[PDB]
Amino acid sequence: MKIAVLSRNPRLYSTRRLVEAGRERGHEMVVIDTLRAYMNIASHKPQIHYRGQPLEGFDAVIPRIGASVTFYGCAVLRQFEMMGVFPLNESVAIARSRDKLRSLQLLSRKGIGLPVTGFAHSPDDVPDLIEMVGGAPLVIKLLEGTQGIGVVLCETEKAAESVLEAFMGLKHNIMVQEYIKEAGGADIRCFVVGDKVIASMKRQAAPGEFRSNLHRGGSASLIKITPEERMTAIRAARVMGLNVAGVDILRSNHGPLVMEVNSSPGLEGIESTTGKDIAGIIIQYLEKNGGPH
Amino acid sequence: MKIAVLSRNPRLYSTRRLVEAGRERGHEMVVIDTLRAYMNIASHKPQIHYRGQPLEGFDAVIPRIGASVTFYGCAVLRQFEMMGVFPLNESVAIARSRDKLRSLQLLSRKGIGLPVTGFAHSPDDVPDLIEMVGGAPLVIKLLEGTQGIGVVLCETEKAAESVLEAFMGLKHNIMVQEYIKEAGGADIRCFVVGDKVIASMKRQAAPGEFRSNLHRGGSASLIKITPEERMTAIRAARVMGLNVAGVDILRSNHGPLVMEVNSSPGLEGIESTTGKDIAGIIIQYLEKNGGP
Amino acid sequence: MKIAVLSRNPRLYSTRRLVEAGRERGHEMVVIDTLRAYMNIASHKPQIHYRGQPLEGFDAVIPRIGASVTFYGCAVLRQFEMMGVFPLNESVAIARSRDKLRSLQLLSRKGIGLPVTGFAHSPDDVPDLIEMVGGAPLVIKLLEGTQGIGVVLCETEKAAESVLEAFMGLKHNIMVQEYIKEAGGADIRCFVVGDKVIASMKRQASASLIKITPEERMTAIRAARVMGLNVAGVDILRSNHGPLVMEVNSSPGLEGIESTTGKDIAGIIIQYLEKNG
Amino acid sequence: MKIAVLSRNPRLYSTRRLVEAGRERGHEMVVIDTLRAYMNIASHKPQIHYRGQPLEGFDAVIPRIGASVTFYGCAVLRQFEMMGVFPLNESVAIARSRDKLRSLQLLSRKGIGLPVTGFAHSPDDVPDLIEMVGGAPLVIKLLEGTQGIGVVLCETEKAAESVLEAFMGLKHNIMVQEYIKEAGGADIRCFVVGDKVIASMKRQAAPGEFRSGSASLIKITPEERMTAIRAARVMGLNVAGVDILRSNHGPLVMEVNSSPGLEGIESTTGKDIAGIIIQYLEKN
Amino acid sequence: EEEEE
Amino acid sequence: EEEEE
Amino acid sequence: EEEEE
Repeated sequence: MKIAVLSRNPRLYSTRRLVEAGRERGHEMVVIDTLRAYMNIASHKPQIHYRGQPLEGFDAVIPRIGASVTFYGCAVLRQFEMMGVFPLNESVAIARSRDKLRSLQLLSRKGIGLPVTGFAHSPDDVPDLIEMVGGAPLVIKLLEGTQGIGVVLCETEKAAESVLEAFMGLKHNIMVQEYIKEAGGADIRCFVVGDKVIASMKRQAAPGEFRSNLHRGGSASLIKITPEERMTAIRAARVMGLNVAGVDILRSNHGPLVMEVNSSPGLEGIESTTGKDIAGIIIQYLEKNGGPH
Repeated sequence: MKIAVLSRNPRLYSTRRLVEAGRERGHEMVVIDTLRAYMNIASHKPQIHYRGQPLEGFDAVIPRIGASVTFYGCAVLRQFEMMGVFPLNESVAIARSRDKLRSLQLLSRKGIGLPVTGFAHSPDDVPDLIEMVGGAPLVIKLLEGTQGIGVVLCETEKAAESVLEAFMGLKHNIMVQEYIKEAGGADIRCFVVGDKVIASMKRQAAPGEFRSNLHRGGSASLIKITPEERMTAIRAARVMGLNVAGVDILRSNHGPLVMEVNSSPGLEGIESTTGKDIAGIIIQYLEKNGGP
Repeated sequence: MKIAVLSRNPRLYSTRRLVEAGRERGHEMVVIDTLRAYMNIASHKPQIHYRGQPLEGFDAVIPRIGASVTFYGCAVLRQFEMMGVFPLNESVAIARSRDKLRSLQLLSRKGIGLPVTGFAHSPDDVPDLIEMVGGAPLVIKLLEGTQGIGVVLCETEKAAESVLEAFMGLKHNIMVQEYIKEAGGADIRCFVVGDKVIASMKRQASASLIKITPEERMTAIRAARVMGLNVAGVDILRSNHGPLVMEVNSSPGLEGIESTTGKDIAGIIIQYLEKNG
Repeated sequence: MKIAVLSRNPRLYSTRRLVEAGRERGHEMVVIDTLRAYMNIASHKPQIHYRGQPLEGFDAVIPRIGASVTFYGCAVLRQFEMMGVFPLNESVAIARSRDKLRSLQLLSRKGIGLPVTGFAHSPDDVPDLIEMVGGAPLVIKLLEGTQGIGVVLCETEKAAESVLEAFMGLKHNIMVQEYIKEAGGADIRCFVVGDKVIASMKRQAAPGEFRSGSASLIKITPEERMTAIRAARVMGLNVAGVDILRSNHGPLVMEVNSSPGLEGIESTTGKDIAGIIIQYLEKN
Repeated sequence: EEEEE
Repeated sequence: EEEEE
Repeated sequence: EEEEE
């Protein structure tokens, strides 16, 4: 196959690995800087130009579209789709998953387990908002369109009041979530490909730090997920309309809660912890669904 | 019916008129400032709160969501939808129509008449992009997410080259379109409700200015639209998944070209020119589709 | 006199009233939309163009420059100054007063009464910062360049810690102030013209008449003179350690102060221009 | 001496070199991350805290304040000044030089050579603006507060019309300058320290690109030397990078930078510029 | 303006 | 709102 | 290209 990788940086671990895995398996892997693609949007002979030349003979495309360029990245991916190129993940599904407000409302509507969650912009009654979502402690996220701007743990009512009053001056969208203390600072990352969790890991936040990013100084380990967690991860991806997704899960007293559904999950954390060829499994998915058949 | 109007300003002509028309016809009309609504998205206890109290007993909602607040406005509308309230226009359709790049690609795919159009962000070969869309003169539109920032006539290849070089590294999305000179600064606004154009007007830009917004100080007049324009306006709305839409059309030498499909069209221009109760017709649509 | 009013909106109460007062007193009053003025700086003779024509024969200019357009507004005012036009308030003084951090450091250096105040951006020791300003309760003000973005009461140490942790990495400048609870949500607006408080009002969270102390009067006048402003709104809190200056505004509103006192403030401003231009 | 360097990154060439040069010459050099300094504002015993402790016994401070943090950086520098610490460049001078509109108006008023220059935001008559500054070709700069956002060469009247119409929708401040074509894409960077040009280089833009690309040694004219020194003195700066174009109307100042880079000038001239800056602090 | 497009 | 602070 | 220009 000839496979396009929409990535702004070919040196990134995940882009390098996808290119490496594709080439091991006899594919022509071409990294396309999403923002340097330009297009005529005619239906009748649809083309994408790149550095003065048309892009031709592509069988599939792997979108690694950064959140800051979701609109333009989805336009380039949509064009590939209109030209009959097989997308690892569909443009409509990536756009949907990058709208955090829409994602939560959809998962909620489909009975996927979520933390109690509230939305606000300029509420007149902050105490009412805090009460609605079950009070402190709660996690407050600032959203600007398709991007997360900030995250704070507010341990007390007065801390939540102050953070919300502070953030109301930024005219951003505000997410309020119950803090799941019973998880003890651990979460499960499930790597979903088709109707399967192909790999998972436990991320433990350092004592104090509530954020369990390896970027935020937290440790990772192997984990055996429950059949319910496995089904939840697969359902969350299918509900979002994604073939490949990172799903983050908290073990709560009300069962598994989905924290995040990522359309463009990192490979570094999951590969170094499990030792699995995740890049390879993704290439295999394209062979079985997008290639000669 | 009890009808919510999602509008940031209840003094705006269109919001006032929708409230007026609703009340004439025996409905309880409540203007909700979209940004002052806050919500619990819990499936076992879904709520919309507003000024310390829950919102209950709404039959329908009229979204008047400004482009700058599309994400939050669509979240408030989506919540109303999940709670069984009938939306004049669906959240998914409003979101789709506000993504100008996605809108054009969809209208193109469905064979709706469009100006020859290109997209770019940081193109390495600007002359190739300019050639692709048929060369100068062309119009350059600057997009930041769900908002149009500018519209610029480039009369020459070198003017197009300069605008594109300037905007490269300003992190805007760029639309390049053939200039429809033959329109002579006029466009047609078709007001679509269900499968019908219920009203239309010609907007003429002041001599010199090519951009023809009544907002930008241009004059308006009656127009008899062609059967092709009528069908194009209706199809554009249906393709976008909108029940109520303003469709802006340019009369080109290759027939009518769709410029804009607006999910929240103004009533002032169209009502003062046609004399028609547009607000009333919208309320009637809600009665026939959302109420007793 | 021919007097320019740099205002983006001629329908605003303060701009309307300045135009009205000027015309009552036989002056030619012209409202110039600050952002629609364009200028040649380099060349043989300084000029300002507006709607295709040069601006000529202006004796004085009243700057009503909004905080969001401080840099461009000060460039237009500076150009008027270079052309020999008398400014109600000087460009350097307006720029200085719009830099809240610089304003506080100057007022502090000159012994003007201030709330105990701290500055931070990305402090490594938040508890140390909170202790420095006398601990909770304290007020946190968020600044982005020449604009105040929010003002927040943090009643507890943990609320102050959470706001500061939230704003760390959001690239705002942070002011931390002792909470003046004893003011009971009231402040004094003193309208200063030359070396005089010409009018004052109490604002409660509604407005009312107030008799200011000789110390408040002197503080308001000194704050304006220290900032280098001939016309200024000075906001004062009545604290247990005397009057504290909260704000020195180079472009104070007339609506609140005029409707409460009944005084021709616009007229007094025009009078100031007559006596000094 | 004990010398503070206000720099957000101690690994940067210029900050590393200033630290290196200071230590060679027996000074205690401390890199202070400008944004991690926090302060009490009070005239009696004024102090700056950093990582839980007060900053004490500083003789001088070298401000390397990035343009994005001008307001906060100038507040930290102003505090050092109030505590009697000697600033390489004064806070008022750095603030002044970062306001491009104010800088040009001051240099113009003091008879420093400048390109013909216009300012606009929302002009109603774009053709009039273009005519005022001598028509195309002209260079159009976008400013947001204390930061330059974008730079465009407009070769024709119609290109200038289109760029100005485009940028008028961004609600930023607009600079229009005559294009100095006769410079052939070259400019002179003069490194000024205490009323002397201590080093200079010619920067040549790559063929096509008009924005400076390769560097070389240059012998500056006495008029260029005087222009660079006067521009710095007018701005009130002891240390400044001054960029000059050789025009048909003599040397024109393009830029006065309060925090000039050392990498370009040092690698081209081979001079210990960091050392000369340290020497300036020793003498003053 | 924005809601009346 | 702004020119009357 | 901020504190090194």
